[PDB]
Order: sequence, then structure tokens, then C-alpha cells
Amino acid sequence: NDKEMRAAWISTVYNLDWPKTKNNEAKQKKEYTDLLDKLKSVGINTAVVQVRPKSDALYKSNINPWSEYLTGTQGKDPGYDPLPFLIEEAHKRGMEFHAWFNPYRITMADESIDKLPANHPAKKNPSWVVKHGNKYYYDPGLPEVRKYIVDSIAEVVQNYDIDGVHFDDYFYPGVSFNDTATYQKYGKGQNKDNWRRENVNTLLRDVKASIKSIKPNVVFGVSPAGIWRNKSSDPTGSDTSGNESYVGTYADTRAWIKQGLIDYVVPQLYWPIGLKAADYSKLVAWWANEVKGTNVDLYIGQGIYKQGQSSYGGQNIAKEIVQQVTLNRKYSEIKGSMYFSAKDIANSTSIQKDLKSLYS
Repeated sequence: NDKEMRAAWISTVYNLDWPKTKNNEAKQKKEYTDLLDKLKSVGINTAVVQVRPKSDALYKSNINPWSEYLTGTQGKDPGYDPLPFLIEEAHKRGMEFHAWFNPYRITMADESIDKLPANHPAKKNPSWVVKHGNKYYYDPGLPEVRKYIVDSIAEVVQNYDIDGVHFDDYFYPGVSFNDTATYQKYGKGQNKDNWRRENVNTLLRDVKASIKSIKPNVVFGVSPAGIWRNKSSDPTGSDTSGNESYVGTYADTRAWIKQGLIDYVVPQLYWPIGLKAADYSKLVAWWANEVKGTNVDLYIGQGIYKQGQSSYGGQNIAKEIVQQVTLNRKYSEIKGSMYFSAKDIANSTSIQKDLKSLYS
């Protein structure tokens, strides 16, 4: 058992949630504690903080360079290690802390691979690197890549009092990923798509095992995209027609659940109730079902960033959050929620009011 999960994602990429200010220890800290206070005032009991937004570290590592989002320049030492502060301030307020990693990302759109610092693992191991479109990734199919990611996670589990380790929804960036050489070396001739899915499964499985061998009671969870497979691809799938995690991304969430490769799962149900392509009410039911008779905790990823902007087709989730969570609580298999993202709680008094009424 446990109390209802009420988490907020605190994203560090492009300084989305924290920190707003660069090159200012005192202000970064105050911005974090101000943010935590806001989240705690509405019932948030867990902070899920992106400590590796981009093959980098918001912490002192012997493996991964300092994150550019602290100072503007990757590899630049900010003069303090943020992570202990971020954990200890969360714990002081009675909140759990999950460290959030992006495993395969190296660059964002259109950045140069030659502007990485010399000790960057992708600089030191160029054979690990795959270009897809306007971005570069670590190859999920290389054993050495998976070891490096396991070792990167293990360092944090060893050195810090985290409660959880968390991956979000980025696995493979598309079907056309140029892993031919790696497939030839390790794929045993298997169907390439299944091979890719199992590369992802293998990473999750090695990470869980590494976590447990250091700290048995630290949890491991993943927030994949809200659709695994549509009914049209697999009749046991969901009555939906959106994008499927099973094939773009090769995030085979069912298999993760069936084999207990994770302690919790957080499908991103970032759509309104009654939306034809991805109806929230249908997906909560489907996912409640997926975890029946397992020990995997299900949390719903809540898309409160959608507040009626034309960018998202006028979809307004924030407006119906009370309805969404009230529906969640009708399923005993659902053990709480994760809100994308913390800035939306911070910046909107109506969201605050609505969360307070759910969590008082």
C-alpha cells in the first residue's frame, strides 16, 4: 500500500519549470523552495525533478557534464551541487523526491555535436551516437550504452537520498533510426521492431536491478505516452486512434507491466474527456485494467499545461481537472496522479483552487 500519489513534474529542459535564473545559486534555490511551497499548498506530496534533461547532470558527477540549464554552458561548474538541496528541501516539507532522467537524448534541435565538451561521454564514445533528423541520440541497442546509463543512474542512487528514479516518454525518436550496424551485431536476426522494444525493456530491467541492489526500497517508474496500442493494431488495445508508444517510440508498456520491469507507470493522458482520438475516460479504464493483478502502481499523467491554447486545438484540461481526478478515484487500481507541469500549478490560481479541493 501507500498514500495517494500526488506528484508534479519539475522539468529543467529549456528552463521550463526550474530554474528560471541562470548563474545565481541563491536565486535558483529560492525559486525551487518558492515552487515547492506552492505545490505543497495544493496537496502535492512528491517532486519529480529532471536531473538529466540532456545527457548532463544537475548534480556533481564523475560521468556526466554539468547541465547547461544551470549556467548557459554545458560542462560549466555552477559552484554548488543542486541535487542534495533539492532533495533535502523536498523532504523537509514532507514530500518524496523522484530523480527524473532522460536516457538517450544528447542534443536538442539543430545543436552541434562538435560544441559538446571534451569529457562528454558522446565525445569520448562517438560510436555510441546516432543522428536522427536534427538531433543526436545514444543508441539503445548497444550494451555499452545501457551500462553507461545504468552507471549514470547508479551514481545518483548511491550518492543521494532519493525516494525514486523516474524516466519519461522519450525512447527511440522514430521508426527510421539508423541502428543498422548495431542490429547486425546484437539483433540475432530478430524482427527489428521487437529487438528495439526489448532494448528498451533491457534498459528498464538493468536500471531496476541496479537500483534494488543498492537501495531495495527506492522505486523505479516510467511515464510513457498515454496510448500503448490502438484497438485497430491490437484488439486488446485502447479505443483510440492517437499515436502509439509501441512503434514510434518502442515503449512496450504492457511488457514492462507484465514482467514487473518497473514499480510504477504513469501514462500521459494529456487529452480531454470525450476527445474522439484519445478519450480520457476510455484510457483511464483501459490502464486501470492493464495493472490488475500486478504490483505495479498506476498513476495518471495529467495534462494541466493544456489550457485552451490554439497550439493544442483549444483543448483545456486544467478546466476539467476536478472531473478527471474524480473519475480516477473510481478505479482502485489508480494510485494517484502526476501533473505536467509544476509551472502550471504555480502560475494559475484556478488550478490551485481545483487541486486544493481534490486534496483537502
